[PDB]
Amino acid sequence: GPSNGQSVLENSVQVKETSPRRVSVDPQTGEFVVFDRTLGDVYHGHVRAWKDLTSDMQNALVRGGYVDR
Amino acid sequence: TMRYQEPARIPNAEIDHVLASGNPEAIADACLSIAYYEDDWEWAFKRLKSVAFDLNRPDSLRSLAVTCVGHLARRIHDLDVAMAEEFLLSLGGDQAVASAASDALDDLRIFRMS
Repeated sequence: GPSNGQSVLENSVQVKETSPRRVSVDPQTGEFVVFDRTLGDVYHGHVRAWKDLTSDMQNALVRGGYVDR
Repeated sequence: TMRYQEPARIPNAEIDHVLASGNPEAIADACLSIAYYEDDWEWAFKRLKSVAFDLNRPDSLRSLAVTCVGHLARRIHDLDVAMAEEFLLSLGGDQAVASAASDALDDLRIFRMS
C-alpha cells in the first residue's frame, strides 16, 4: 500500500460527486494514490502510475493544485 | 475525519464462514482481503459476485464487492476479461451498485484493455 495513508487521505479530493472515489499525491514520496470507501468514513487505497489514472483523476489533481504535469 | 485502513489478510480457509455468518465489518474485510491478496481469479470472482448480487445484503456491502472486483481486475493478469466486463455492464442499470460498477470498469479498461 501507500507509505503515508492517513495524511495523504486527509489532503485528498473526490474525483466526481457521483462516486466516493478520491485521489491524492504524496508530498513526501511523490506517488499517486487512489482511495475507495470501505464503510462509513473509512477508506482503503492503492498506488498508481501517472498513465494509469483517468482524465477525470488527472484533471482533478492538476486543477486541485496537487501536480504541475 | 476520514480514516485510512489498509486491509488485513484473512486466511483463505476462513473466508466462506465470514461471508455466511459475519457482521458488515467482517464481510468488508473479507471482500478486501480477497481484493488485495487472493490470486485465483475464478475462486475470488465467484465470491465477490455472490455478495454483489445478494439482495439481503446492504447496499454498502454490495457496492464494496463491485469495487473489489475492480481491484482484482487491476491486479490479476489471467482474469477472464469478457466475464468481468459482462458482470460490470450488467449492473449499470441499478443504482445501489452503479457508481462502483463505473469505477470498477475504469479499473478494467485501464489495467487490462489499454
